[PDB]
Amino acid sequence: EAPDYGRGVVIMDDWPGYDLNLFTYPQHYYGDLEYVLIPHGIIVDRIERLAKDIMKDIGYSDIMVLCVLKGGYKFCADLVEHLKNISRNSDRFVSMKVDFIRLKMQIIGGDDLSTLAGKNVLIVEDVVGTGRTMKALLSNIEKYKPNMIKVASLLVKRTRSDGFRPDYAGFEIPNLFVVGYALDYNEYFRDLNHICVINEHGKEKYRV
Amino acid sequence: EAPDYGRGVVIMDDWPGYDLNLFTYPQHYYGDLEYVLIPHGIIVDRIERLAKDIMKDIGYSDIMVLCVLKGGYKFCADLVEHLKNISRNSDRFVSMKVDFIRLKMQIIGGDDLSTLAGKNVLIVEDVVGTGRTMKALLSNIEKYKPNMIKVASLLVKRTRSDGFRPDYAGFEIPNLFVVGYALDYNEYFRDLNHICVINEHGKEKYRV
Amino acid sequence: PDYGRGVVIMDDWPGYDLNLFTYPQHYYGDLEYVLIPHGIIVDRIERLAKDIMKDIGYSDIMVLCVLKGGYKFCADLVEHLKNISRNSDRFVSMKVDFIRLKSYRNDQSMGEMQIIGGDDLSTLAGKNVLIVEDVVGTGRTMKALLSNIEKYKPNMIKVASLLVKRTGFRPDYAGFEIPNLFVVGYALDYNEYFRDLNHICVINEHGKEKYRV
Amino acid sequence: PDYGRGVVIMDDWPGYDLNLFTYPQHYYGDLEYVLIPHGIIVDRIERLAKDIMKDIGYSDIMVLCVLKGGYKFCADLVEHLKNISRNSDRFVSMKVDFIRLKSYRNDQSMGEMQIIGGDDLSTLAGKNVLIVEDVVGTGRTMKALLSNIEKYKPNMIKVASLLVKRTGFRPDYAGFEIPNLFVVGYALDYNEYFRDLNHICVINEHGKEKYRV
Ligand SMILES: Nc1nc2c(ncn2[C@@H]2O[C@H](COP(=O)(O)O)[C@@H](O)[C@H]2O)c(=O)[nH]1
Ligand SMILES: Nc1nc2c(ncn2[C@@H]2O[C@H](COP(=O)(O)O)[C@@H](O)[C@H]2O)c(=O)[nH]1
Ligand SMILES: Nc1nc2c(ncn2[C@@H]2O[C@H](COP(=O)(O)O)[C@@H](O)[C@H]2O)c(=O)[nH]1
Ligand SMILES: Nc1nc2c(ncn2[C@@H]2O[C@H](COP(=O)(O)O)[C@@H](O)[C@H]2O)c(=O)[nH]1
Ligand SMILES: [Ca+2]
Ligand SMILES: [Ca+2]
Ligand SMILES: [Ca+2]
Ligand SMILES: [Ca+2]
Ligand SMILES: [Ca+2]
Ligand SMILES: [Ca+2]
Ligand SMILES: [Ca+2]
Ligand SMILES: [Ca+2]
Repeated sequence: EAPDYGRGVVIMDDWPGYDLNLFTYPQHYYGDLEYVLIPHGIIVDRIERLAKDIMKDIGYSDIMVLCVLKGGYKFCADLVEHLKNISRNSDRFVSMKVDFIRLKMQIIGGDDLSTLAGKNVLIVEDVVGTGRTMKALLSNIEKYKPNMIKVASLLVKRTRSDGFRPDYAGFEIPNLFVVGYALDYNEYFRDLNHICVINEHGKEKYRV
Repeated sequence: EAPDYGRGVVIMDDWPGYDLNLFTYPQHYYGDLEYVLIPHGIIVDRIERLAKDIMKDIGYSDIMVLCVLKGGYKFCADLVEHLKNISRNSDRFVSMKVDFIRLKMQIIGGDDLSTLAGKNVLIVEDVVGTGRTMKALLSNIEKYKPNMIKVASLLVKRTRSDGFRPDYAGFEIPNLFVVGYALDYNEYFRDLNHICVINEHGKEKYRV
Repeated sequence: PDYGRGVVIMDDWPGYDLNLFTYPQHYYGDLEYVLIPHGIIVDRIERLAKDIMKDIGYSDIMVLCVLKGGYKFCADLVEHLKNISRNSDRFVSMKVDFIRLKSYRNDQSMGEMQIIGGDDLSTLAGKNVLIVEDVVGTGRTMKALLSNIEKYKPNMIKVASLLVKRTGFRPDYAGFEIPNLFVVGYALDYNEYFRDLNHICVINEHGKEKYRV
Repeated sequence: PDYGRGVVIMDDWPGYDLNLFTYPQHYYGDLEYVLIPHGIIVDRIERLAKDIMKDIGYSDIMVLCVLKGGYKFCADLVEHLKNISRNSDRFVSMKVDFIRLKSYRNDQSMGEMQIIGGDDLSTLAGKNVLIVEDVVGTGRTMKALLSNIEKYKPNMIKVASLLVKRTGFRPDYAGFEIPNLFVVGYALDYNEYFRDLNHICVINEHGKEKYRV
């Protein structure tokens, strides 16, 4: 069968990744990372395609971007930049507003979400693991009666049968733990450019 | 006298700005903007210098970046990228953590700010007008006893004698109202790339 | 008003202070001020690309880069055209070529121009040609090049120049209209120096002497 | 292990599916798959620049771009070197030149190489030269170029090549070590097409026929 492109870029279980010594990375993490799972540049290239897909699907009306902090911030900043790039340099434009929330399910911060009523909402999230977080978030947002909700997740783990399938998925990754590109381990590694797998040394060094 | 470079790039009262027809911008704002005050690219060039200055001053230890949402998000994303660029491509590196707050003074969202105790905090803000907001914020953050607090503001208006002087200031602008580069008018114009002065048509079109 | 002139930089433009920006450390003390920051050049190129795509989209174009000074403007203009072509419903299919110009006088004092490098320019017959150049001064260089290319019977020739001096030749696409000053940076040189400078700048007397031939 | 080989792309590398990325619409249906996405090329160039700065920082270098295929790798490598030079305490002072190579056989079947364009290469005497090239195949081109430059007595010559094929010549700086396949994109061409393609790709049989000479 032809691929299901809705899965995003498929990173296989036997993917060895890229060797950190061949790329640049924050020097304070020297010795703390095992390998590069997804280089920064491939993330940006993939986001270019997602932005084009999103514009096709929901560019016909205003978009309310809802960033899921903190891990979503880089994917949201870059995705928004790509959408902006289209709205100014092509024939196709979309008015965007942006908001930011943190999840505890309690939603922390953000505007009064009654402002979402009748609007097209694009949730921007870092990674789907079990899918429980996204299912709960959708259930909470749906109560404000937006016109539609789309979920973009940079990463989706391959696991279970009760997963969550985002509308826009960057990469489908093995069921392992990832950091970088704003994703953290105990608040560290958000400043790392590439998505990486930490090594055992890093796991202990940054342990709480 | 030689210039006070702490003022940042000085945009004079008689600055005519740049004509929108010579640049790109979100097409949904066609007819809604008067002129470009500060092109996107000059903002990025200035941030490059600020990042270098910040690394000189406080790169010697970990930096806790505190983004003042929503208007600070683009300046914070770009400033962080420039700091990251230094931490990976030069000889000088700094570990950064990031957090996000909204101001109401109540601080909305963010981590437990007791985690700021004994740390070096870099507040990242969009624009200083009267300076009241930054003075109040500093007074609130100081109560958690960080080791030091630095304030980066992209813009500072030239006004009063009781102003606030940020540690890092991008541009000193005339005392007028600005949007773009995440700065809004009634939630609009955050997706505009350049910092602009809205025209009378835009003021009415987007009025609440 | 006349947008064909591009961004107008006025004679009393004081420019930007180097101390507020980053620049090559090896040129500290050689430059007087920034005439045009790197970032505004990129912003302006974005619009030139959009303008070019409006005029010649859905066609094949041969981009002809005038080395050496044109290389940075050409690389960036081409990237912006590529951007539109993959991210919008308009494209240009691009080929690229590179030429260097050497102007001289013959035995009766007639100006001649040798075109160095490049493909066999007979390959331009019936093609759409976009010349990409750094700066128009007197305009003599672009007038000579145009007549050289025109003899191969291209379908059309358009000229993009990053800078045009106020003193003439009018390019189809002009980034900035600048005072009549010698400028360097963004690949533009003084005696092969300063091409690695990011911002378009004016050099001081120390820089003029230090890098003199 | 041997990091001098660069990023190793294996023979059973399936590449990336074009349908998951953006690319020039005019090439839809001409390409089989993405061998190396644009973004990983940029990431790798970042590290090559850092490596080069470690080896030759605080010195003057002449960057020698091998046109046409080298232009994109050279523009981007140079931008990354410029980045370090203004944002760190190490710099290289750079000049740039451009050459095109034409290989032929003489009347006794000896391989010759004409160097087209460029400065008078006598100006390389005592200089540090960084050659920037797109791809090493058999290595014959780089061996010929090196011996041509060496006769002008430069202080040193280093070679950066974006791609090196497994089949030899070993550049000082190599981006990626690739299977022995014909590749295009990132300025690399097939019969002058595909230079405007963003990603390094392998073309299909339709593309091979359509753009044949
Ligand atoms: N940084 C990081 N966050 C993760 C990872 N896996 C899941 N998360 C985050 O953990 C939370 C739980 O995910 P869930 O299992 O509900 O899909 C979500 O906020 C998700 O984004 C991971 O590997 N790294
Ligand atoms: N978007 C936008 N925000 C502004 C402008 N001037 C001040 N602000 C914001 O208004 C608040 C009040 O500023 P203050 O007068 O206390 O310095 C701060 O959040 C400041 O960033 C402006 O011109 N545009
Ligand atoms: N680097 C540099 N080149 C210039 C400047 N002015 C003119 N040129 C170059 O000098 C040559 C002669 O320009 P023309 O007078 O024929 O327009 C052209 O190649 C033009 O691009 C300048 O200020 N700086
Ligand atoms: N566009 C393209 N050029 C190639 C490829 N392989 C080799 N070349 C170019 O072909 C010429 C001969 O390579 P050589 O065999 O001498 O290493 C060189 O200019 C080299 O850069 C390829 O796969 N694609
Ligand atoms: Ca999350
Ligand atoms: Ca987390
Ligand atoms: Ca503010
Ligand atoms: Ca506001
Ligand atoms: Ca020229
Ligand atoms: Ca010159
Ligand atoms: Ca070659
Ligand atoms: Ca070729």
